Amino acid sequence: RTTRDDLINGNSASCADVIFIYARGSTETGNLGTLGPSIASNLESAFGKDGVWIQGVGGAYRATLGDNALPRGTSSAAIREMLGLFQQANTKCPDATLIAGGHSQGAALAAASIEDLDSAIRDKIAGTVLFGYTKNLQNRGRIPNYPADRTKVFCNTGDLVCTGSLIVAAPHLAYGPDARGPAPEFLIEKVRAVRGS
Repeated sequence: RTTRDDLINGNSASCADVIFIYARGSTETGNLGTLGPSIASNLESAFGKDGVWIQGVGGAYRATLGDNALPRGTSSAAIREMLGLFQQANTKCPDATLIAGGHSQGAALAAASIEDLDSAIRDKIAGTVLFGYTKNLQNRGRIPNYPADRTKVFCNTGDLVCTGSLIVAAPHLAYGPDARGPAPEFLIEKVRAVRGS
């Protein structure tokens, strides 16, 4: 299932304990793309289906390849869309622990959104995973205004976008194993560090 709108569709009277907001890569389908579904099923296994809400960044985020060249690595409209989702999560489910992630253009989108977010909401994101982070070199492997201990970057050797380029090479399409294992492992660990059991 490449489309998940658990936060938008979810009942505020029965909020999940964990809300995961994910931005897909360039030209990918639905709002989860290629890696999102793998991360989602593993999160569901850990917290249960009613324990976690999976929400992809859709709407105005069209994941247009050309937008990788814009100043922030994505469009202003897309940043507005993701910011809106974090805000919706914060108002709809005040007590939920948030987690985020993004691949390729979506990783730049996640970094830009998190950087602009009001600190009170940003501080609720227990962990963020970034694959093929297009702003990896420029941001020195960090997300501005966000702690390094809550951030995990997956940048393959040979994935040119991780070294300051916008060229798409084979390693950029090889994050499958990370999405199936270490990425969700990191997210679950970070949620448990603050929520306990």
